[PDB]
Amino acid sequence: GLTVEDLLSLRQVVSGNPEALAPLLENISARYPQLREHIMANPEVFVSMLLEAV
Amino acid sequence: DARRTSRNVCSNEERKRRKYFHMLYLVCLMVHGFIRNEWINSKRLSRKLSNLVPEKVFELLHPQKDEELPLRSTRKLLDGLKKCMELWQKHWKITKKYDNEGLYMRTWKEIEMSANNKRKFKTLKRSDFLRAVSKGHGDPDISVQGFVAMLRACNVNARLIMSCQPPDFTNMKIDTSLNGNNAYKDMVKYPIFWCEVWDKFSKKWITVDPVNLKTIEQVRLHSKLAPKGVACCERNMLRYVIAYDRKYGCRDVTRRYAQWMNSKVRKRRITKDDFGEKWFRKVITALHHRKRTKIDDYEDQYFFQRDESEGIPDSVQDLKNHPYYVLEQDIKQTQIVKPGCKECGYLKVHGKVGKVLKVYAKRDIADLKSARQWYMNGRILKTGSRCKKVIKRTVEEDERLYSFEDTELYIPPLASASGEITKNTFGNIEVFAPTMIPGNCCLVENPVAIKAARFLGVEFAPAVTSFKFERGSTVKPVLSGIVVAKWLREAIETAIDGIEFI
DNA sequence: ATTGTAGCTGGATGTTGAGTCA
DNA sequence: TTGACTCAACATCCTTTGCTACAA
Repeated sequence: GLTVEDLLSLRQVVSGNPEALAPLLENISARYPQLREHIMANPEVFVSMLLEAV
Repeated sequence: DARRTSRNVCSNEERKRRKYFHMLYLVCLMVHGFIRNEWINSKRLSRKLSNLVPEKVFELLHPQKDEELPLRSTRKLLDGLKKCMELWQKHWKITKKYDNEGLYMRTWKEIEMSANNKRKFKTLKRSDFLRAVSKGHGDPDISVQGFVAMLRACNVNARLIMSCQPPDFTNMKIDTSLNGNNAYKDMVKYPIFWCEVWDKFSKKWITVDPVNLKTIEQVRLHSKLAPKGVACCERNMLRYVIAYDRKYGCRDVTRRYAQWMNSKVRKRRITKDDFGEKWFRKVITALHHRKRTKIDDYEDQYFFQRDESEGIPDSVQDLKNHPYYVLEQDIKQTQIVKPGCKECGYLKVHGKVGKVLKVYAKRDIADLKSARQWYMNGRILKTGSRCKKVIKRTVEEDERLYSFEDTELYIPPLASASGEITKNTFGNIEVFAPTMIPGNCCLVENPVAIKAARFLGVEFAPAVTSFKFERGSTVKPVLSGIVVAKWLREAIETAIDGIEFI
C-alpha cells in the first residue's frame, strides 16, 4: 500500500543500488508502520510487487 | 546506566525490531539476486561475450560423453572452466575497491546511523551494468556476474551464487563495534558472489570463483569459499547461499557450503523456528519461476547425504536446540526414551579429561501429556491405558502423563432435533480443536454471535475456544463465539450482519 | 443499600553477553 | 584460541471458569 514515489525508489535500489538499502529501509519502515505486519504474513505479495513495473 | 552497557543486551522491543528488519533486508537482497540474474541473461550482452571464448575452449566446455570412464569428461570440462577463468582475468581490465562494505554484513550501529547521513548515490540502470561488463570495468561483484554471463553465452549451465548478508538478528548487543585492524583485507578474503556449473558426467554442481579466490573445486565436505576465522565472519556470516539459474530457478544451496549446517548455521537463520521455516519457503517459492528437473533430484540426494554425514557436533553449545539430536541432560521432564532405544553417540566435553555426555536421536524421544493437556488437543484416554510417567506440579500434586498411543480422538455427541447441544457445568461447550465440534454442528466465531442467537431465541451453546491468562490472580475463559446446529448457520449469520437492528 | 465492583497471577525453564579459566 | 563454566538479568513457557471489602 505504498506511494508512487517510494515504490520507484525501492525498485531502483533493489535492482541496481543494493548498497543503498540500509538507509532506504530505515526510512521506509519508519513511515509505513503496516509494512512490518505485511512482510511477516505475506512475503510473496511484497516480492511480486517489487518484480512488477519493469 | 553503566549496568545496561555492561550487560550489552538490547531491549526485547529491539530484539523483535532486529528480527523484522533482518527479514525485510533478506527479502530485498534475495530479490536483488533474482533481478541481477535476469540482467546476466541479456541477449545484447551475450552475443558480445561469446566472442571472448575461442573455439578450442568451447569444445572443452562440451566434451564428448565417455563410456568407459566419465571422469575423463569431467577432466575436460574442468580444463575448459580453467581457461575461461584465465581469459576473464585478461578481459576484466580495471577492478575497483568496494566503496563501502559492498554487500557484506552491516552492523546494527552502522544501520542506525546510515539513516543519519544522506550520501550521494550514482544510479545503476540495467544498461550501465551491460556496458560495464562489456568494457570490463567494475568492482569484484560485477566481475563474477559478468563471468556467469560469459559462460551462459557459451550455453553452459552456470548459476549465479549469492551469499546473502542481512544484519545478524542473533546479535543482541547494544554496542556492536568492530576491530578496525586489517578491516578491508579481512572483509574481502571471501566473496559474496560466485558461480556454480553443472557437470552432467559426474552429476554434481562444480564450484567456481574466477575472481576472488581464483579456484574451481568439487565440494565434498569442505569448501574453500566458506569464510573461516572470527575476524572474517564479522562481515561474512554464511547462512543464506542462494543459487539462481538460466531458467529463473531459485534454490537455497547453503547445505553445500556449510560444514555445520544443522548445528552452527541453523541457529543463525530465520529458519530456526517453525514460523520462519514457512516464511522462508514463501520467499523462495516467489523467486522460483520454473518446474522441477532431474538435476534438482541429484542435488537433493547430495544434500540428503551431506545431512546424513554431518553427524554429532563436537561441542555442548552446538547441541542446544539441534534438529536431530539431544543431550541426555536436555530431555524435558515431560519426555521419555522410547522403549528399546539408547544413546546414538557421545560428546567429549572440552575442559575435563575423559568427561563424556550421552547423545540421543530425537526420533527416539517421546512426548507425553497429562489427561487435561490431551483434552486441550481434543483427546481423551483409551480404556485401560497405563501412564508412562508421574511428575510433580503446583499448589505438591502428582500428575500422570500418557503417550499419544494411549489416547483416542474425542468425538462429541450430536445435537438434538431441536438443535440442543450438550454443554459443561457452566452451560458452555469447549472447542479447542475442529474435532471438538459436533458432527451435525458448526462453530461461528464473532463478538456478537451470542447476542444474535439470544435474539432469534434459537438453540445454541457459547463456545470456549481458549484461555486468557491475566494479572490479579485469575485465569479467564475466552468465550469467542457460538456452536449451533448446521441448519441454523445462515439464520445466525443474517442476524449477526444485522446486529445494529436488534 | 445485601449488589456491583476495585484491587489484589507466578515459578520453573530458557536465552542472552561478559567474564574467567584451563 | 578454544569452549565450558558461572553469573545475572530478562524473556518465555505452562498454567487452563475467585475472593474480600466496602460504597451506595
